[PDB]
Amino acid sequence: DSSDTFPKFKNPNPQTLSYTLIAQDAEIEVSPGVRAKVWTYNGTVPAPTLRFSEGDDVTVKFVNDTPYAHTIHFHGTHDSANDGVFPMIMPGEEYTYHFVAEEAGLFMYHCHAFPTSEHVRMGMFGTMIIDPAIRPMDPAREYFFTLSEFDPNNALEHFTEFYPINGYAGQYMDNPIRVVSGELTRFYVVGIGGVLQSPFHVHSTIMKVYPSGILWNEPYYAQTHLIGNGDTAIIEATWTQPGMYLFHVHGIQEERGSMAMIEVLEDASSLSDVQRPSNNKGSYSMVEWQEDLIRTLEQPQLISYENLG
Amino acid sequence: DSSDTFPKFKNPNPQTLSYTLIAQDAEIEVSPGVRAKVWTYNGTVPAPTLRFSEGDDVTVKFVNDTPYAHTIHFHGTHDSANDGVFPMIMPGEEYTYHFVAEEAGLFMYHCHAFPTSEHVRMGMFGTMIIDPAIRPMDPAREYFFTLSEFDPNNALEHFTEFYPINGYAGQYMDNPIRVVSGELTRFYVVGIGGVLQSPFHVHSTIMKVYPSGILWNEPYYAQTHLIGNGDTAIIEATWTQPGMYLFHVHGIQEERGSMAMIEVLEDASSLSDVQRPSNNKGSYSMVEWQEDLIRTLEQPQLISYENLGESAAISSEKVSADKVSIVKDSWNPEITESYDPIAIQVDSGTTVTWTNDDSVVHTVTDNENSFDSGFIQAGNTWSYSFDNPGEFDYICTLHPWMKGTISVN
Amino acid sequence: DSSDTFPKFKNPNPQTLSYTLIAQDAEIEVSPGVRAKVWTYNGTVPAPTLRFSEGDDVTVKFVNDTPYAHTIHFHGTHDSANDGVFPMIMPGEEYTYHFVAEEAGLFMYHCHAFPTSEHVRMGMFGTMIIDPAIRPMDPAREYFFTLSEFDPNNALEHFTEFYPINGYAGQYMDNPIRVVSGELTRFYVVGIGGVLQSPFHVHSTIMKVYPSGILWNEPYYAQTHLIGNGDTAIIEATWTQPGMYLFHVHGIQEERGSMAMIEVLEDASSLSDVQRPSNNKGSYSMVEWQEDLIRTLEQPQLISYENLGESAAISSEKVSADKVSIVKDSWNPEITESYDPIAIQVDSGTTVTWTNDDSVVHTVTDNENSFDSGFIQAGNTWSYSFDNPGEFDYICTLHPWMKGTISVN
Ligand SMILES: [Cu+2]
Ligand SMILES: [Cu+2]
Ligand SMILES: [Cu+2]
Ligand SMILES: [Cu+2]
Ligand SMILES: [Cu+2]
Ligand SMILES: [Cu+2]
Ligand SMILES: [Cu+2]
Ligand SMILES: [Cu+2]
Ligand SMILES: [Cu+2]
Ligand SMILES: [Cu+2]
Ligand SMILES: [Cu+2]
Ligand SMILES: [Cu+2]
Ligand SMILES: [Cu+2]
Ligand SMILES: [Cu+2]
Repeated sequence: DSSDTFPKFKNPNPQTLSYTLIAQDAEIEVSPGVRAKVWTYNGTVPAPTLRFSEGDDVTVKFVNDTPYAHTIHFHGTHDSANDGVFPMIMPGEEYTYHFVAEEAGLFMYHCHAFPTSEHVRMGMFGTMIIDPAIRPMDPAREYFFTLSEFDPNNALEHFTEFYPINGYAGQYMDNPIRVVSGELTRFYVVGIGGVLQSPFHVHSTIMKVYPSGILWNEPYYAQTHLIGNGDTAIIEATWTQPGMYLFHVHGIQEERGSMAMIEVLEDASSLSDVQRPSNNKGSYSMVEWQEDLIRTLEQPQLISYENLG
Repeated sequence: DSSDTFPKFKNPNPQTLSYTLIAQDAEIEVSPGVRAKVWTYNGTVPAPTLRFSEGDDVTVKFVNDTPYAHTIHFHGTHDSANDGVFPMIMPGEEYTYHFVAEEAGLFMYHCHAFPTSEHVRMGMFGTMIIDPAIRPMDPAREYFFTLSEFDPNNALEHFTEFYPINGYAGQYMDNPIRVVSGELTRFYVVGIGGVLQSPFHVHSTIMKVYPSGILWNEPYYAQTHLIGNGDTAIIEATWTQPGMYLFHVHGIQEERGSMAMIEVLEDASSLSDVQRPSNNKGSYSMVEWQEDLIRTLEQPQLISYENLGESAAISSEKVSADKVSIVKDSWNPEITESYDPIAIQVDSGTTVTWTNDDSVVHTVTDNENSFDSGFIQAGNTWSYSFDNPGEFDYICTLHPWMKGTISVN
Repeated sequence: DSSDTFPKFKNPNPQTLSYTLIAQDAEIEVSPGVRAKVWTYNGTVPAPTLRFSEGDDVTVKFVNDTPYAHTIHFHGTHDSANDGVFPMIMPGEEYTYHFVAEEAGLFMYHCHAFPTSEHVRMGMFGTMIIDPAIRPMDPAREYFFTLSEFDPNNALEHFTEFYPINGYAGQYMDNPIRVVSGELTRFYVVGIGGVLQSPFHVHSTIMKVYPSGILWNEPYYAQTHLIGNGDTAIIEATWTQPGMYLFHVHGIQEERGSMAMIEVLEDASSLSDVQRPSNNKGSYSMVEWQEDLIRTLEQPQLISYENLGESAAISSEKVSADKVSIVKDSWNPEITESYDPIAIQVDSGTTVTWTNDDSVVHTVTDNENSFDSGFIQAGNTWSYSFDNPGEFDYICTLHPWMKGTISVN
C-alpha cells in the first residue's frame, strides 16, 4: 500500500474490448531517405499501442496476411492457448487471443514464431498499456516509446545501423516531445532489442521509475534506468524550466537514431487539439499524436499477396 | 522512513563555489608503454572529480582550447541554458555553467558535442559527488571509480582494447586500493562506456548499493551490481580480514584493465598522511591520492594550438545551383570542403536546399546569423528562401571546420 | 514487518560438510551432434550445485588434475586465504578451502585463474545455494539454471555459437521443466557469461525476484529481470493453468540454446519419484533430476593425468644476457618459447630484468622460493639482482608451462 504502489484490484466496472491486428508485409521509411522491407502488425513499426484497464475482457483478433507463419505473444498473465507459442497462425488464418487483464502495468507484444529474434528485428512488436483499477495514475501527459534495433541490409546484424525510438530513427529531433512546465509527464518505455541493453536517460531531471513496468512495486528514483530487452519501465518526470532538452538511450544507440528532443512549453494551449483524454482518468494522452506521426513518416506501402494458401 | 535514505533537504549553510575546466588535447599513457592522444578536461582522463554539497551554488568556467567544438553536460537537475547541448562552445571560446545543486547523489559530467560517443571515447568525462545536506553519509573511507572503454588505435571500436578503471588500465594492481579492517568503505562508481554494461563486483563481501547514485532511494544488498552506461552507484562495504582481494567489472573487461586489488590493513595508521577530511563530515577521502596517482601514471603532454577559430577564406569559384550537399564524412576535419558546392550563387527569391549526405547530424547556420537550420538529421534536407541580396557566410555549429557561402543577387 | 525478507541469523544447529571437487579435462556434447573440449569440476558443465545452510561449516577439497593452473573462487563473504586468487593451484596439487557460510542466498563459484574469461568460457563454473537459517523459504518446487556463453570452435569469440541453460544448449526443449498448477515454483538463476547481459523472462506469469540472490532484500515483481554477469537471482512464480509455456533469456540467446519449455501439470503425482526433499524444509528439489540429465546428455569423456610434476625448462642453448622477454601469447601453451631467452647465464651481482611483452599478466617465480615477482602487468618490468652463484629454475605461477633457467657464476 505505499502511497505510490497500485495493488491488484478487481475492477468493479470491467469492459469488453476488442482489437484487430493484421500481420502485413510492407515497405516503410525507417530514416530520412532509407526505405526498408518490414514485417508488421497493421502496417507500421511499432505496431499499434493497445490500451485498456485492469480487469477488462480483452480480445485481439489476429489475421495473418503474409506468406509466413506468425503469432502474437503478449507479456503478462494468461493461459497456454493465449500465449502465442502454439499454435502457429498460418497464412490467411485468423486466431482470437482472449484474456482478462489480470495485472495493471506496461507490457509488450510481439511475434513468437521461429526464429523470434528475426521476426522482432523485422518489426513485429508493439506496446500494451494496462491502466490500474484501484485508482488512476497521477494526472500526467503520456507518451510511449519503443527502443529497438533495426538494420535494413541484414536483419540479424549484431550491431544494427539504427536504434530507433518508435521505429523511425530520429523522428523526435524534428518533432520534439512536447511537455508543459510544471506538469507531470509519464513515459511508457519498452525495451525490445536483441543484443545490447538500453540505459534510458533523460536530461536535466530525476526519473521516478516503476521497475519492470509493474505497478505493484514501490518506484525508485534514477538519473538513468537500464531497461533489459523484453522489459519495460513506467517513468514519471517534471521539467520546471522552459527550453529544449534531450533524452536518449545512453550509448552508441544515440548516434544511430536513439535521440529525442524535449520541448518544455510554458503553456499547454498549443496541445489542446492534439492531446486526447486518457484511459487514466485525468491524464492527457499524446499516443495518438505519436502514432499519426509514425505513419506519416514511415509512409507504409503494403505488399499484398493473392494466394494465402 | 528508511533510516538509510537521505531525503531532499534545504541546506541551511550553502556555499558558493567556482571551477575552471579547460577542454585540452593531450598525449597520455593509458597503459604501461601505451601513449595515446586524448581529449580531456584539464589534462587527465578522467577529468577532475567535482565535489560539493546539496544546495551549494556552483559556477564552472568552461574554456575550449582545441580545434573541435565541445560542451559540458552535467547529470542532475538544471535548466536548458546549463544543460550542455545549446550552445556548442567553439574553439577559443568560453562558457559559464551555473547551477544550484538541486539534489544529492553521485552524478557525472561529459562532453555533449556530436558525435557524443567520439568525445566520450576520447576522454571527456568526469565524476560529480554531491553530498547530502540532511546529514552526512556514514563515516567511511571514500574512493571514486570511472568505468570506461578506450582504444588507442580506433576510438570508436565496438570492443575496445582497454576497459580502464579511472582512465589508466590496471593501475590499482600495482597500487592497491587500501581499506582498513572493520572500517566502512564507500565507492563512488560511474559507468561511462557506450557499448557493454558493467557488472561491478567486489570479492569476499556483500555490497550495500544506492541505485543510480540517488540517496533518496532505499539501498539494497548485492554481490554484483549492474551499472548501465550513463548511470552511477554509491556502494558501501566493510572487509574484516586483512589480506589481498580484488574488485572488477565481471566480464571480458576484467582482462583488459578493469581489475583492481584491495589491500585490507590492520589499522589506518599508514594512511594518515595520504587521506583528507571528506566533505561528508567524519569521512576520509582518498580521492586526492587517486587523482595524484592518475596524473603520475598518465604523464600528460598538453597540446597547445595557435590561431584557434581562424580559418582560410573560401576562394572557390561560385556555382549557380540551388541544391547543396553536406558531404559524407564531414564530421572528420580531414575533409577540407564540407559543403558541395562550397560557394553558390542564386537570384533573389531562390529556395536553396541542403541535403545531409553524412551519417552524423550537421547544421547550416549564417554567422551574420540571418538563418539557422538547427540540427539536420543524417539523410534529411533543410531549405531556405533567400529574398535579400548580399553574401552570406555560413557554418556548421557542431563542427567548426565546416563552412560555406551563398551569394544572393 | 518487512516479513518478505530473511534477516541474517546465527544458525543454532550448524552442520559440517566436506566436498571434493577435481579439475578435470573432458569432451562433452554441448548440443545435438556437437562435441567439444571443456575444462570442468568433476566432469560436467556446469559443475555440481553445492547446497547447504547459512552458518554451516563448509570444506571444499580441491584437486587439480590438469596441466593448467586453476582455483575455485566462491562468491560471498570469506577471507583472503579462501578467496581463490592467492594461491594458484598448480597441476597435480590440492588445496583445502574452508569457510563458515556467512550469509544465506544464491551464489556461484568459478575458476579465477588468468585469463579468467577463458577458464569460465571453458566451463569452470557452478552454483552454490545457501539456504536461510532464520526460516525456510516458502515451500516450492526448486530448479537451478546457469546462463552461460559457449563456442566449440573459438572459446573467446565475442558472440558465441551457443548460450546454454545449464551447459547443454536447448536441453529443456525436449525435456520440459515440469511445474504443478497452483504450486509455488522457485528458480535459482546464475548469470555467468562474459560479454552480453541476460534479461531472464518467463511466459504467462509475473515473477517475484530477490535481487542479486540476496535474501536480506525485499523482493520485487518483474516480467523480465536483467541478470548481470557474475550476478544471480532467486525467482518465484506460480502457473495456474495446465499446458505448455516457455522461459528464456530475451535476446539473440534464445535461438542459440537459451530456451526452455515449461510443462504445467495438473498435479505432482508424476514427479514423486524424481523429486527430492529439499534443504529448504517443506520444499521439493528437482536439482538432482537436472544434474542427472546434464550428465546423461553431455556424455563426458574425462582425461586423467597421473604425472603433473613440474620438471625443468627444455632448451638447446644458453645466452649470456641480463634481459628477458615474456613473449606475446605465452598464455597459450602452444607457444613453446614462453621466456626469451629461456636459459640465461650471468655473473653473480648481475641484475636481470624481465619485460612482459604480452597482453596478459604473468609472473617470474623460482621453483624454490628465492624470488617471486607477483603479478607483472602487460608492458611492465620486474628485476632481481642475483648476488650468489647457483642454478635457478623459474616458472609463471599463472601459466605452469612457462619455464626458464638462470645460471649464476
Ligand atoms: Cu512473425
Ligand atoms: Cu544527461
Ligand atoms: Cu517477449
Ligand atoms: Cu544526452
Ligand atoms: Cu568534446
Ligand atoms: Cu567474486
Ligand atoms: Cu550522460
Ligand atoms: Cu574476481
Ligand atoms: Cu557539422
Ligand atoms: Cu581454471
Ligand atoms: Cu513473454
Ligand atoms: Cu565471479
Ligand atoms: Cu518468449
Ligand atoms: Cu604467465
